[PDB]
Amino acid sequence: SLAKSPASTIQILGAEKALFRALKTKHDTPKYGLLYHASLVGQATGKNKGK
Amino acid sequence: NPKAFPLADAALTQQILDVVQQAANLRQLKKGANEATKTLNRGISEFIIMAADCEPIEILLHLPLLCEDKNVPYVFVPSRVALGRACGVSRPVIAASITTNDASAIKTQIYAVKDKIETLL
Amino acid sequence: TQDSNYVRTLRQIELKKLEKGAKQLMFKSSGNHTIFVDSREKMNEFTPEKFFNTTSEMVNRSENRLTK
Amino acid sequence: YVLTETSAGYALLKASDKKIYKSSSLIQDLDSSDKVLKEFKIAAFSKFNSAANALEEANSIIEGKVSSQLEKLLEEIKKDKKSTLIVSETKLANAINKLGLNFNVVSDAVTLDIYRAIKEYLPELLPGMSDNDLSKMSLGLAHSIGRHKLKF
Amino acid sequence: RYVSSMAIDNMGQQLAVGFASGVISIVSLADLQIRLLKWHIDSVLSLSFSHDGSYLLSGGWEKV
Amino acid sequence: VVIEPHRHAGVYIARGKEDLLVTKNMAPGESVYGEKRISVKVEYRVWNPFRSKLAAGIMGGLDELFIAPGKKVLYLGAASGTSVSHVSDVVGPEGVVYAVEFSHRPGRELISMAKKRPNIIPIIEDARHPQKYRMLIGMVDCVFADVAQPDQARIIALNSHMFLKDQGGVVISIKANCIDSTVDAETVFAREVQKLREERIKPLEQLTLEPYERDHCIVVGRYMR
Amino acid sequence: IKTKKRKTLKNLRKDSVKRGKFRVQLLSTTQDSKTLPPKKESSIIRSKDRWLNRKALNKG
Amino acid sequence: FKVAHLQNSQTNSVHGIVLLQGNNGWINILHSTSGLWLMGCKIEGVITDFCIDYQPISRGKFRTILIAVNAYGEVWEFDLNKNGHVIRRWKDQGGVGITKIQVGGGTTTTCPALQISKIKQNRWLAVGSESGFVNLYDRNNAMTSSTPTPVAALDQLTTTISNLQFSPDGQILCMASR
Amino acid sequence: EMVIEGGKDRSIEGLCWSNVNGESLRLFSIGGSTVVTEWDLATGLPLRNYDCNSGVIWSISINDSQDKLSVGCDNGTVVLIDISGGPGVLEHDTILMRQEARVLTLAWKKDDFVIGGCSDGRIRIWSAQKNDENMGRLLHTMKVDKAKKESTLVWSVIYLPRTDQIASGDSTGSIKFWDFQFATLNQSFKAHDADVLCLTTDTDNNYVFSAGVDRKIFQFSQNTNKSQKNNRWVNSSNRLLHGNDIRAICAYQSKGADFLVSGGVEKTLVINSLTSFSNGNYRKMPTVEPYSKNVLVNKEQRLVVSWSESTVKIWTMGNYKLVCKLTLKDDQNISTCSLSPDGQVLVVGRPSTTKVFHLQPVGNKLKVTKLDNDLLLRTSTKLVKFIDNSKIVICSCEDDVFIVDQEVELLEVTS
Repeated sequence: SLAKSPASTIQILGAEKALFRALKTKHDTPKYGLLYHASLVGQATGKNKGK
Repeated sequence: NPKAFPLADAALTQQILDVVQQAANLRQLKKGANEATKTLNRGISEFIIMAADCEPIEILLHLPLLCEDKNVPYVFVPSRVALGRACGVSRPVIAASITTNDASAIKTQIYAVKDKIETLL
Repeated sequence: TQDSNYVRTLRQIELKKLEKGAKQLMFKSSGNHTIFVDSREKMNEFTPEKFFNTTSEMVNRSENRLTK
Repeated sequence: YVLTETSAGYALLKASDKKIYKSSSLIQDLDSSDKVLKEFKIAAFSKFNSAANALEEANSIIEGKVSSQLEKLLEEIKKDKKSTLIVSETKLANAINKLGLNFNVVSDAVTLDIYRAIKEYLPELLPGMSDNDLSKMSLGLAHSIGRHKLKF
Repeated sequence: RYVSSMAIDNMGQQLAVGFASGVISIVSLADLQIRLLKWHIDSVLSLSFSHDGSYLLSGGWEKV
Repeated sequence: VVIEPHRHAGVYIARGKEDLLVTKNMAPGESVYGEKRISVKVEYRVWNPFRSKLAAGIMGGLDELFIAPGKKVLYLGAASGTSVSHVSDVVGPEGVVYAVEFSHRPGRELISMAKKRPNIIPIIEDARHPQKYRMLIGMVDCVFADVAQPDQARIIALNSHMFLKDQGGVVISIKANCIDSTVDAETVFAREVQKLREERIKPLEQLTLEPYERDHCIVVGRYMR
Repeated sequence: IKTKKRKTLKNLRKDSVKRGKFRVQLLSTTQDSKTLPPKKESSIIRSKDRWLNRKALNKG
Repeated sequence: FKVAHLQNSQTNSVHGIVLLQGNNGWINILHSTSGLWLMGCKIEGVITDFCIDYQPISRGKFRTILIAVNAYGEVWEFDLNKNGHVIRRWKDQGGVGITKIQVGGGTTTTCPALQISKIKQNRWLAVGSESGFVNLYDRNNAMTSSTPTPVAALDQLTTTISNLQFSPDGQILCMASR
Repeated sequence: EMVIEGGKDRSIEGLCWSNVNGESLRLFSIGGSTVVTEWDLATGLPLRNYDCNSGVIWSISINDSQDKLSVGCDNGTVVLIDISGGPGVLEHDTILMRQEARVLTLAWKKDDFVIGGCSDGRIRIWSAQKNDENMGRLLHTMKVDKAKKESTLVWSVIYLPRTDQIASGDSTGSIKFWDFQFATLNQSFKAHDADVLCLTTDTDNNYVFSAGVDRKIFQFSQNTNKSQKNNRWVNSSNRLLHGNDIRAICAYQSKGADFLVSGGVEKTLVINSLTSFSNGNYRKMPTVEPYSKNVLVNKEQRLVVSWSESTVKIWTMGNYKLVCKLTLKDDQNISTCSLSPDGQVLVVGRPSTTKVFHLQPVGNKLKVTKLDNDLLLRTSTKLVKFIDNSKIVICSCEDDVFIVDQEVELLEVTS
């Protein structure tokens, strides 16, 4: 069930309440979710950790 | 690759990639596997084209598993390079979903190709 | 793109409400029921309560007929 | 004057007939059994009845899903060698152990009827077992062979 | 069975016999197998081959 | 809130706020696939005529459905527990379902629900070779067919000539497109009931289950001999 | 009797009448099903001979 | 049409052929002085373009090969110094709308040989497509594989390839789009 | 030798033989329906009606080595039927990769490939080679030169094993020869003026004969050493022998027999020589040679009975006057018939049943009444020949000789 989900979902997978409040009012969605605590995103710094 | 069920022959793959080219000109396709699965989730895909050419084919063969839940037709063509040429980008494209429309100019061509697809299921 | 996201999530809310609302209804069947019989008199007769068993209440709607 | 090879797991059963071999492989229409006709025609001759051991169960399962020349069938060829008697095999693709050495085998178009009879009344007279025990050993063998073929 | 024309090609492999009935017949000289060409509705008066031998000019009583 | 029974015990109609069809439980406490659970002290799983195929035949009205709470049944085409769960519910803990399939991709969840219910025993071999599971079980009381292969009549004829006792039931679900498209359902279903009464299957009824499936039928028959 | 003889012939020969929501079909006989192959599909036989007698080849 | 040279192969007599691309898959080859239809070569699909390759055999004998491409990307090579019979059938790797094939590095129809001993075998073969992709095959090794891979696929100009020509030495290819 | 009749609204479109060496001849045939019908040659009945599991069959062909059977159906399917199980038992094997248009003709290369001409003007090539990776999928597609103002149908396809070609006749009249490897045309002839319904070849493939609705038989030859070393058929000859059409053509060639046999819409058969087609002679058979009669007379009342398909008719001499007829439509197929001397009772009889009718001349008409006998209604009859005014002798289709109105001992023959 995780494998048949698109990669954008796997990006935002932890941040559902921020995601759906930022969709149900027209705001900017999160970019990290549960995947923020990966070591590579730890190595990145700035807006390129969103990248 | 053995585990790429229905694979098209040359004539069917030529008309599949022809309707892919005119859907790309009409901005009616979503190119890429994640965009194809998004259209599968939202139920706005007419049929899915995949490429039996990716070196892990298991990055593909999961959208069959939710094609057979929404009974949307899906087909394999032998070349990801040629699918990317048909979709009209500079990269190889692994999967492509032709999206739904009811005022579309190429609706008859889409319907003819999807009937030829669901004959071989 | 963000008001398209707003309309798309509203559409997905109604899509899920639609599918799991229609999952918990029951629709009246409409199927051509056919019964196979012997030589000609079984076809000429009325199929005499072979599965209706009342010709008033439990004959003409088939979601649950009964055997008293 | 004949035997018939019937399986339920690793437990194989070479059950002999209460009539002649020609009578077994010629008519087959006289059983029509409720219980007594199959009980009279049946004769539990040999029961190479193994246990719930997964090795023996899956070994005979692979030999049942393939040709049936297993060691239990060699045991049946040992325990039925009297005068090169007649045998009733279940599957026609087990031709090797059907006719390998001194056994006139026959499995065609009435052997299925007598297997319908003896498979209808396996548990009532052939073992000293009960219906829930036969279903439990069948589902143990089934889950074993399923997790063997379908990997995990 | 009257023959009013004949022609050979530059190899001697085939030969055109044009008959007075109107037909032409290419015989293959190595094995004497024939092929009939029927267009002329009157007598065949002239035949020729091309240099490679793959075209046959014919002319007769029609002015064609 | 009021549960009434059906023509076949183990099948009920939960009337009330939603007059909808339902079966019992043999799974204590839990659903298997997110079907709705109704308690009336006693647990009940909603059947769906769209998610499953036998429920559509029940909703269209099958009088002598030979799937019945005192039998054992052979299911040739489930691929997953979404129908054989309800068949194990209606057959109860007295009997046994043999859910036999070939494609081992949803056989994982087939075996997974067969872990939870001892009623359900799986077979992971193709149903045109019943001899490969000769040595597993025989003499069923009703076969069910849900195979969408072209040789439906031959596959269930072989399975009923090897494993179905006399005067038992045959229920076959026929998809028209898997046999012949472009010709209508009436001709292809007449052709298949004649093809099945070529064997020793006296046809009893067919119905077309039209609000639930496009161009399907369910044919019941009794196995003669 | 001249204007309805084919009517009473077909209405006595044909089967599978309606009964309300239902339809009571006759099953056929092993006699006919084992003495003869089934009838031709007149659709495809008419398609083939209508093709071979199309107007574009001037028959006469 | 394209104009090319052909040898009789029983005499050492050459003559020009014109080659016409027709409707179904047809290439109609006919004499350039008498206009007689010599032979025809049919490929399976939508014929889109074709080119002429030559290869020398001995002193004063060469062989003419017609190279014709489907729209889909599959290429036929016909030996036509004999009867117009296929000797090789391969497939372009990638490429779905194929507009123009060309050879180069030897004598093409646009770098023609003035003297029969100056006929050369072409080294390069470029198959240019509707997306602007030009596959480039090196025929010093890509006459054997039957699914040959290109030495490079150029992608620099993004719309339909309508000209691609090789310089006579065979060191420049010229992609061009109308 | 024998005749196997079918009944009302039955036709037969293709039929193929099968003789595995050491086993009996087997005869399969398609009609206009969804089944294949295999006949046992003894009784003259179908011993098997295998319903093929996809659509209405348009063509049938038999594998080389004759263990498999292709049926090409109206919904674009090519279905393989496993034949080698013994005479009578037929299994489904594999539905090959589908398509849109109906496949109108089939051929096999060997045990390996299967070629099929379809009604969209194309010629597909499938691989029926079991235990390959590409088993069942269609390897190639070829397209013939379409007609300008109507659709094109490829009607006849054969494989030519001496070369490696496929010959194909389509509905423009053109006949094309295709190299099998490279799947592509070698040469096209514009031979006929209308469709080419059937074409065949000899043993060593030096000739290809072809025929269709424009009623000429064309011969394409490759017999010259230069033709064989250049792979160049020539349009050798052309004969006009048939009256209306040619719907079937076949060839036999042995040490003391080399003839091609052809027949069409006009009901007669035509025999020509294979290697001497244009030169040699030909024989147009009579349209009927009544080895099984349909007419007999009785000298009393000067009357004559005659039965066509499922109706009998009786007239008397005088001029002549049609006195009675029996269009029995409870019947479906007819066979042989006999009248009593004195002209009292007629008995009609087919291989499924027989029926006996009392007759009474009421003047310028007759009165005919069934007289019931369920032994006659259950028995299969070939011949009935009237020992007495009451006693008849009955030859059954399963080799029984009864005497009714009971059993002749009949010795056995060395097999």
